[PDB]
Amino acid sequence: SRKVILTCAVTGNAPFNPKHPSMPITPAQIADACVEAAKAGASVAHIHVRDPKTGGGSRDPVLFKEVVDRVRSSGTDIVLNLTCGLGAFLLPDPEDESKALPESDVVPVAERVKHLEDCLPEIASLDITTGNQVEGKLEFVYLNTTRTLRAMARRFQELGIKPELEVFSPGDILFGKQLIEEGLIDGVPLFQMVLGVLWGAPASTETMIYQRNLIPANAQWAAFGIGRDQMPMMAQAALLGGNVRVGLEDNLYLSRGVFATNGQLVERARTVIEHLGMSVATPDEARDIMGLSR
Amino acid sequence: SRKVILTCAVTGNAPFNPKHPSMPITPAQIADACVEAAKAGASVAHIHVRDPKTGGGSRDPVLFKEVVDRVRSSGTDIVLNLTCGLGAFLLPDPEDESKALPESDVVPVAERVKHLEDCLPEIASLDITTGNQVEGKLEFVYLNTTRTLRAMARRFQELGIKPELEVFSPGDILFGKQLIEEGLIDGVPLFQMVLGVLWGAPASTETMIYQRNLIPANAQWAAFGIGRDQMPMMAQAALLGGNVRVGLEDNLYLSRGVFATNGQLVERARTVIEHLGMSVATPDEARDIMGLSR
Amino acid sequence: SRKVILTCAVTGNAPFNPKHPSMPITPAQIADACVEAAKAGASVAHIHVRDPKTGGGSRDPVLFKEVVDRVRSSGTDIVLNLTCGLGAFLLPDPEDESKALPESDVVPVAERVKHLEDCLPEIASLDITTGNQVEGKLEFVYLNTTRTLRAMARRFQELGIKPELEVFSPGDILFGKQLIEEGLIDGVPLFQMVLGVLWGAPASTETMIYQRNLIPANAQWAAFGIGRDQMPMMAQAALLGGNVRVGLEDNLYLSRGVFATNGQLVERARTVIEHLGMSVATPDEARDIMGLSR
Amino acid sequence: SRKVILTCAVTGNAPFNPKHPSMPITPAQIADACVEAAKAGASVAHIHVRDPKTGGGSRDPVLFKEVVDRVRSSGTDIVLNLTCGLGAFLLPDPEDESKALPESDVVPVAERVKHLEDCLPEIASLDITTGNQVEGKLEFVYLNTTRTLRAMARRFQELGIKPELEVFSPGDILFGKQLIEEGLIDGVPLFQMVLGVLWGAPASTETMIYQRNLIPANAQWAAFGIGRDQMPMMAQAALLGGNVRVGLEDNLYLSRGVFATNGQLVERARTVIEHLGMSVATPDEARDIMGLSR
Ligand code: NI
Ligand code: NI
Ligand code: NI
Ligand code: NI
Repeated sequence: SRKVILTCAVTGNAPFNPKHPSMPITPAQIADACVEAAKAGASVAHIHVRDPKTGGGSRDPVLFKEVVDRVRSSGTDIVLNLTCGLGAFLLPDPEDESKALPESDVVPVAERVKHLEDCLPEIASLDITTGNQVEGKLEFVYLNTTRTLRAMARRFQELGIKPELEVFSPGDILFGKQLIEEGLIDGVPLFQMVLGVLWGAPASTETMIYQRNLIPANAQWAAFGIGRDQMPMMAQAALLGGNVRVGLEDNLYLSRGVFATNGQLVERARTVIEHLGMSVATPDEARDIMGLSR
Repeated sequence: SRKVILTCAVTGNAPFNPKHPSMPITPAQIADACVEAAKAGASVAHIHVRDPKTGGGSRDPVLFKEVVDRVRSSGTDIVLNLTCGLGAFLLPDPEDESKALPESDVVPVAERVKHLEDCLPEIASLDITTGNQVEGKLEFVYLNTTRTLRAMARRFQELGIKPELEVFSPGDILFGKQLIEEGLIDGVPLFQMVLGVLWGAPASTETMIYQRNLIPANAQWAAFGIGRDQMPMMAQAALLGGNVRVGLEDNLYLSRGVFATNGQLVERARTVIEHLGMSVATPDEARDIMGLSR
Repeated sequence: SRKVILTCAVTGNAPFNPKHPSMPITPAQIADACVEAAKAGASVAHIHVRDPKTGGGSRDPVLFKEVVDRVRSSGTDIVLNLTCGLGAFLLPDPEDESKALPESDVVPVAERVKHLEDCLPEIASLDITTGNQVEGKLEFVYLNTTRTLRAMARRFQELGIKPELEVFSPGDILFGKQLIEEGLIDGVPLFQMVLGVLWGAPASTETMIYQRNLIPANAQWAAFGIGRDQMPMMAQAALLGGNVRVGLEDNLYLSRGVFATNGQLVERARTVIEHLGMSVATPDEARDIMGLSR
Repeated sequence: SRKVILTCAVTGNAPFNPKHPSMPITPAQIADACVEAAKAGASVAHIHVRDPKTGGGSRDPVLFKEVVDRVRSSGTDIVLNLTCGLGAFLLPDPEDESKALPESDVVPVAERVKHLEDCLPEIASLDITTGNQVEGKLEFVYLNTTRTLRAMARRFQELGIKPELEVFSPGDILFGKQLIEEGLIDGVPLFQMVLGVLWGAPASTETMIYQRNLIPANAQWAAFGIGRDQMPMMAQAALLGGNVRVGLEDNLYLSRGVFATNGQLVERARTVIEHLGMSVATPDEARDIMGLSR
């Protein structure tokens, strides 16, 4: 019985759908969601913050600090994974694509890592890719130069934070391996396949097997899907020796037309994993697997 | 005996290595190389132009026109495939990555397609990707927004030119399929996998099989590799029902320490294809396969 | 939400382990187990009979008839799948392997199909293979000549019984396809991969994907595993578009050191399928999928 | 540049087609064919003998001895691989399949290995399978019990002969691995996939990749095909890190309607291997790769 690491991505930064009656928006709600996920058996909480007003995207370090302070004082333990995918948002000017439209948010390393400096989570997410992306109807470019990624990786090492290397393609996996080569990735490397995001690798078993075989043998890997692909990709990862992820960041629905809580999503995934003869890693078990000190 | 389409990529725009004693630099040399490839059995010639002085990169429409005029008046027929990968070259300013360094060459659609308007080749190459790339020691970003790609595709349709959709990932293949969906790709779609370029999909059999299975059934596909992977990837594509590509654009060497001509590379590939029980499409046969009018 | 056909293999003919306190031995117990499986949501019951005394192997048509009569009069409906793997049991004489030891049970078609004639189930299992096999510590040869298989297939057609073509290798799948070619397989063909039996194809995702791709597009397929592989292979089949099988024939344990009932195994599989966004076919739904008349 | 081991299977025991004007029939012709293959660059010769009259199947040890004596005294070196697939030929009596028809040739270990005792080749072929087989229009059963295979393996060890473990399925590969487990396979294990024989694994890239991944990492492996699949499977094996096989045993034709010599087949394969950037192992190089003493 392998112990499967389960991460709950509690809110994300995709647009708030106010028909969802319990979407975590405020830092208190987001912390509450981490605790709820923990109590349902989650190993790790993946955390974004939202504009506490509008439910819109935010990268305010003050908000991150409040979330971490709340979870840490909750009386419930869970490994914290803070998003660091922020500040890579490029909108080329159609009149001259050499130029970034003002709504772009492409910011330097020092600013990108400010929240990490303040909060010191065990893990932070790093999207090790540049590419054409889509969020809903919104088309943009994710701009993470290998130069910037190298600098980020180095900062994480310095801060004692383990990156979760988020990959959208085999090419991305190769670059992750290059980071490792270059001495920029400490201990047990962590890779996660983002599946079914446009214009990245699709959510299929074939994709998962192919990409898995490119990942270093000494690394831990995970894979996840979005919406209706969330549960299938979770089971498929478990079956292939990977770790897993669920949460409202990736899927709002328990079933067709029925909104989920984070806890419910965790409970469902846990049930599947157990029924398949495995179990879900406690936070401390996950730390041990990942070589994180207790 | 399937007829395999063989494209010879005669020069490219990678830096000129002057130890190579017959590198095609001038339009006359480049045309001569197309003819040499044709005579050796190539179906298609993939053409770049170089600064006739320096052997450096160029996208001068005047040079393209001279090459096409020369090949067309040579007395030898071959399908022409002009590069249109040009003008997507982004070098983010390290001091502010929202800004493009002056050495960047990111130009509008109308300028990108000028040479195509003048030369009217049967085929032109379109790199349907945005990503972190490497050429030698040089790291940069290829910036081809889906917006720009849609506009390009439309221009090709208008001009009666078939795009060769160059893909570096499964995600890229998905976007190609989206173009088809959107009515932006006429007739028989053409896909080609670029393998072993950093930070794209690697040159492996597994990569080729996986990506092939994402390509539409009604499409023609090719795959190629670079350097020592050129001949292996050619054979592997032939074996899997794909078309093939060789040439000095991709590999300078016939063998270890021995420089090749384009003709020699074509001859080698042709020999392999024939020995495997297949044959190399004549230009007219390739036109028929691709649904190009004669 | 695909409707997944779930077959419960209620007892089998592997040696009775009397530590299992509810193993179905008598025809009444075996019928009871079919009904229990149905009530838990099973689409189909796969039935063997046992020597009602000893719990040993049997192919007594009288026992088969009692089971079918009981299930059919139970007030609960389920599609019946009777084993017809019987009478192919060869034990070569070590002193002269051209000769069959007396303990062998290799019998003619007419005798093999007697129970089918009497019971007229909708489905019967046909092991379309000859090979070296292992049951526990017992090594033997399964002897099903293509000649015999052709004759069997023909008898099933005549009797209006759909064969479930049990396959242990890709070669076996090819022969199934040959049967179809030869007009010996009516309507929707049914294939099932037996995984992890020695010396057949192993229980891996890779095996399942590879073999699946050899199965005709118009066919229904299933895959199952033994013991600790039962639940993983069930989930993996569901994920890949196949149908599934559980039951005490294949696995005695709910968990480590804890014996299962057939109902419990069905319930577990059903829960997984539902959690993955699918559902389990009712008997009538399964009939419709398989093109069996109601 | 990997050194690829190339075996030439010079005649086999498939029915003599007398339209082939140079088919090796007599021991002198068969030896001559081994020498011809060697001179063209073959590493190994795979040898059967034929009834010197009729060109029909034979396992006469006297004939084997003459062939080996001739090759060894030829002045040309090549590794010898004698068939030991003989004596496993079962034709079940249709009137009672428990009984072997008189035309069957199922013989004991001691007789099966007589030629090996006399000739002491470096290698001998062992078909580690029982199954339904087809040769032309002839359907039969290959009967090699795991008991017999274990005894054979042991005899080879005693005689200092390396078995080439011939596999038709993944199940067969598993049993090969069991032999290794049991201490019945010395040094470097040798596996070869027989592809496209009915009713075994087909000649596809997918088959080769799948089966390759089941083979132990420390083992040498080969794969071959029949007829029109001979050259494709050779190239595909070379590309995947396997060794290769050609010869008149497997294919009579150089091209459509044109008969080949063994030398021509070797020359063609060698040319392909070299063009792909590899080379063909000399006999001594092949010995070194296989851990055979010189
Ligand atoms: Ni996130
Ligand atoms: Ni180019
Ligand atoms: Ni059964
Ligand atoms: Ni042979």
